[PDB]
Amino acid sequence: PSRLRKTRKLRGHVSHGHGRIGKHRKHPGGRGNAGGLHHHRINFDKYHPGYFGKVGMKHYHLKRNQSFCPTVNLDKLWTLVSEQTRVNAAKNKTGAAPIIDVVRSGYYKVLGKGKLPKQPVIVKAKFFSRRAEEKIKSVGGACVLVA
Amino acid sequence: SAHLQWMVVRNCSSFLIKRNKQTYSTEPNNLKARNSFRYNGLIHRKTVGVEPAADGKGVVVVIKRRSGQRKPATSYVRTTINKNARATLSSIRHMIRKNKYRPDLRMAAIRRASAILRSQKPVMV
Amino acid sequence: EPYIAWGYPNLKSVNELIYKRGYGKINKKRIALTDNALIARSLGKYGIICMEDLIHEIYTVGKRFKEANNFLWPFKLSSPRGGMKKKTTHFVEGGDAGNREDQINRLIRRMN
Amino acid sequence: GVDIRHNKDRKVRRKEPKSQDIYLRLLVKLYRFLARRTNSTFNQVVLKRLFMSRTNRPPLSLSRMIRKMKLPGRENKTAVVVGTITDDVRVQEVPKLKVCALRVTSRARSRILRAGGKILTFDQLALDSPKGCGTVLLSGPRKGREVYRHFGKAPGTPHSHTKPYVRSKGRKFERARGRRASRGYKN
Amino acid sequence: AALRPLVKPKIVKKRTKKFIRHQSDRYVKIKRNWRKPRGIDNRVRRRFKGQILMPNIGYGSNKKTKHMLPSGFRKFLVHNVKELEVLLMCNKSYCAEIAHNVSSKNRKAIVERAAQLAIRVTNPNARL
RNA sequence: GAAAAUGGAUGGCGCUGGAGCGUCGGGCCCAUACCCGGCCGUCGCCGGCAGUCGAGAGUGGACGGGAGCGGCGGGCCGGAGCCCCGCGGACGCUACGCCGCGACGAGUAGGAGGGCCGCUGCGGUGAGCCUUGAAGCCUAGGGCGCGGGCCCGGGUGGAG
RNA sequence: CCACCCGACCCGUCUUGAAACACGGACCAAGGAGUCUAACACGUGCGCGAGUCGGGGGCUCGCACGAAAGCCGCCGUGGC
RNA sequence: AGUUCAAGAGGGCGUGAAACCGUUAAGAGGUAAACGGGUGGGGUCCGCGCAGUCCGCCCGGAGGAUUCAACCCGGCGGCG
Ligand SMILES: [K+]
Ligand SMILES: [K+]
Ligand SMILES: [K+]
Ligand SMILES: [K+]
Ligand SMILES: [Mg+2]
Ligand SMILES: [Mg+2]
Ligand SMILES: [Mg+2]
Ligand SMILES: [Mg+2]
Ligand SMILES: [Mg+2]
Ligand SMILES: [Mg+2]
Ligand SMILES: [Mg+2]
Ligand SMILES: [Mg+2]
Ligand SMILES: [Mg+2]
Ligand SMILES: [Mg+2]
Ligand SMILES: [Mg+2]
Ligand SMILES: [Mg+2]
Ligand SMILES: [Mg+2]
Ligand SMILES: [Mg+2]
Ligand SMILES: [Mg+2]
Ligand SMILES: [Mg+2]
Ligand SMILES: [Mg+2]
Ligand SMILES: [Mg+2]
Ligand SMILES: [Mg+2]
Ligand SMILES: [Mg+2]
Ligand SMILES: [Mg+2]
Ligand SMILES: [Mg+2]
Ligand SMILES: [Mg+2]
Ligand SMILES: [Mg+2]
Ligand SMILES: [Mg+2]
Ligand SMILES: [Mg+2]
Ligand SMILES: [Mg+2]
Ligand SMILES: [Mg+2]
Ligand SMILES: [Mg+2]
Ligand SMILES: [Mg+2]
Ligand SMILES: [Mg+2]
Ligand SMILES: [Mg+2]
Ligand SMILES: [Mg+2]
Ligand SMILES: [Mg+2]
Repeated sequence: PSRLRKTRKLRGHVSHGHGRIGKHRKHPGGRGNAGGLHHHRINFDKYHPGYFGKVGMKHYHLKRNQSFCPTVNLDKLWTLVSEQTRVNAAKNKTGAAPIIDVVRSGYYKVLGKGKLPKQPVIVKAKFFSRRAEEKIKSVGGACVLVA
Repeated sequence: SAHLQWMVVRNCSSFLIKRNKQTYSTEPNNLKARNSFRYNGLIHRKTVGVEPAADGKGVVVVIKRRSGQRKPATSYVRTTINKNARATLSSIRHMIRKNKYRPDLRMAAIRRASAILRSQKPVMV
Repeated sequence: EPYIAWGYPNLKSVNELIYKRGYGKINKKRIALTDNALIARSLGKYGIICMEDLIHEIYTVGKRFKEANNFLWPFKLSSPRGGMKKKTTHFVEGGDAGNREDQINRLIRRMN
Repeated sequence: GVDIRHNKDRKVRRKEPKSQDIYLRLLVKLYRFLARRTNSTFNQVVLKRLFMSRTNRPPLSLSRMIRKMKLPGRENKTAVVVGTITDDVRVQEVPKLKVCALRVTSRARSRILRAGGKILTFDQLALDSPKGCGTVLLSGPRKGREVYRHFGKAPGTPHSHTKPYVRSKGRKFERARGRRASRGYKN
Repeated sequence: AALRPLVKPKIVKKRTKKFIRHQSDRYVKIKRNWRKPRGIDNRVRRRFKGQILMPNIGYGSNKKTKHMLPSGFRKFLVHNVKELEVLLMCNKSYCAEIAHNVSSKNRKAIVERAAQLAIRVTNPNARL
């Protein structure tokens, strides 16, 4: 909407908000990221520490599919199954525990943030964190590895 | 509700007239024709409308029924009062004050009938 | 000292200033002291409930002078009728700035 | 003339909602009157918050409001948030709660009601608690927005844990000179 | 006699002359319509004595008499009889003006209807 | 003592019982400053109004007993209606509205707000206007608005 | 339209400083200069909310409007 | 003179602006003109003013009537 812009309010003001002294010239200071190590050094050093230089090992032909490993924490682990499954297990007469397959839910590794409800559960994952496995053991569950 | 519908049409209505630093509402059943929540003749459950009779004698007082808000055909009751000015004003005053039907519009309806009757008097040059 | 002319007001000057030009700072507003209720509702807790209490508190420099004096809006006086002598120098040099002691009353009469 | 400065004369505060929501403006009409005609400072806070922008009315999670309602002496009180109540899937048991909010998400609404709770809108709250008596006024986390990570001391200054603006995150992005002693320096 | 207003307050105009654009006399390309002078040296903008006056809000008219015609009424442009009806309940403060493009046939109907409703018309004899 | 180039400058005319120089008095003159008042806008007031509530009504006063006083029922034993001779009583509150009080008002570069300022086209709407005369244009015509601008009269024009 | 008294130098611009012996401008009409695209930031409005989003595709006996609109859900692949 | 509604459309002809010019009328004119404020004079035109408050209630005179209150019969509406 052009009718709401400053341009409409600047009609009749001569320099159009750009100053009488400094004016609006073409590219005072260079184009793009010019002068990053020279006249624009302070800006670059202040807002972009780390911009210049090389760090680390370079890897040709990175295939991000290979490192694909989505993670799910413990606190949201029970959301992977229906609420019916959780309650039926808690009031189950025998110590039968539901089996939660995080690979089916689209996760490969189980991390251990948060706490679990006090009921046994069989968790199947490609990878388990140390704390994640500890907390599953504490509530009486088991960690099962899959490939 | 009345307050909800007012927020819809307070500035966007086919009856709205904005001109010469003035605002008028052309909707029927609006005494004063003012764009106002109070005098609006469409949004309220109870509205009073005074307009001249079809023939140039008397006034017709329009009363919205409490029932049938969503049924416009049967929603309004039209009564023709054709008598002298003092009797006509009294009948309207009783229709408003005695029935406790929109008592905020008593003098508005009386003044509107008073102005309509005066218009129906022959004009002398 | 260059920017002010000051001195010691007598009882009459305190009376005329507060009666003619006395305004009270009530709720950050400049309100003329037309009624005693305005004073009492603000300075009542200090025992000042009338213009006479306010004048007495100001004149004798009582224990609530600061609250009573801060209650008074600054006096907006007129230009001195009869003119100034010399605003740019001190009173003892024939001018007007500084401490003129009891002669401030003459200036108050011409400015109030 | 008068020796005063006028740069602070106009106070920048919101006296009406920027929104054109008619339902919200009806609530403002209701709470303008309640704030004016009652001495309840609860009404004055609710009216003030009804004006505020969305960023100044952050959502309140189900977990945080449950935690803030379990504090001692807050049983049977009604939780009031001028904003949205969102469901927190990290919480397992929803206790019976009486809540008043502008918005409640569908799953948060379902869980509160299945627990036996009662959800109120601000018009209903005005009827039940005209002066806001027995209310727990709660706010969502105002600085929970990701923009506050970038606010503060500039990232290139000492002891500045400010998140920089990077088009991508990785080894080649702002991890060299000025980020480690082995490349120039580190702040 | 003409219809009279409900009240006839003394109308005070802070200024009767219009505000002419600076240097609109010296040139024909410069119409008198006011423009704020924004030149760096402009003596009108700098408010030197004896120069073109610049419009400011201090010239604003009393709100009780603003828009009030010298007859004491306030104008209301109308295009037909139906638009004339809205002035029925305020005919002591608001007068009607017929739009410039209404035909002489329609104009006679508006004028006579305004006579019945005691609505003053500012342009009654037009196209007659 | 003391001299510079067009003719010339206590500002000029002039002024010598001063219209000069120094010290002084009274009075008088006027800035957009100060005081008082009017109007405009801005800003502030945790500002007021949903009570249109001509019986409302609005510090906390009622109720039920036991005991009573002050007035109203000594031939001491003594406790009624709200309405009604009148059937009625202005305006208001586009709540984005209306109302009150106080202080304030310079401005380049620049920022922001409002614009019922203005142009062109689109969706709606005005049972809008128009060959009984549209647009445009002209005008010692009449007005409104601080202003941007606008409305109307007359003339010309001919289809929007 | 004219008269008179007081006031009153020519605008734009660059400039510490413009009435300048600084530059542009004889006059009038019409045209004439912060735009659009992508990206990013913050602020504000709206929807939904630990999610959110079909933008690419498909379905609806394509087609005045309609090149619109509606729908998908084992089209959410994917982005964030 | 004629055609045409129109030549106040006459063949680069719809409308016909401004600059600039001619003529007519009015005013003025030795400090270039022009300009702000204030008044005055003249002119143009407007109100068309040129006998110029109406509205409400009450009193008095002088008329006319589909005649008022109340009550009855229908119909409708509001509230419970
Ligand atoms: K700028
Ligand atoms: K220049
Ligand atoms: K030049
Ligand atoms: K001529
Ligand atoms: Mg500027
Ligand atoms: Mg420039
Ligand atoms: Mg620059
Ligand atoms: Mg004097
Ligand atoms: Mg000095
Ligand atoms: Mg000032
Ligand atoms: Mg300033
Ligand atoms: Mg601040
Ligand atoms: Mg004017
Ligand atoms: Mg000109
Ligand atoms: Mg300058
Ligand atoms: Mg200004
Ligand atoms: Mg000289
Ligand atoms: Mg200013
Ligand atoms: Mg519409
Ligand atoms: Mg007029
Ligand atoms: Mg230089
Ligand atoms: Mg200059
Ligand atoms: Mg020179
Ligand atoms: Mg140059
Ligand atoms: Mg040149
Ligand atoms: Mg142009
Ligand atoms: Mg946003
Ligand atoms: Mg979706
Ligand atoms: Mg098409
Ligand atoms: Mg489609
Ligand atoms: Mg997703
Ligand atoms: Mg996926
Ligand atoms: Mg013709
Ligand atoms: Mg002919
Ligand atoms: Mg012609
Ligand atoms: Mg022609
Ligand atoms: Mg031609
Ligand atoms: Mg002049």
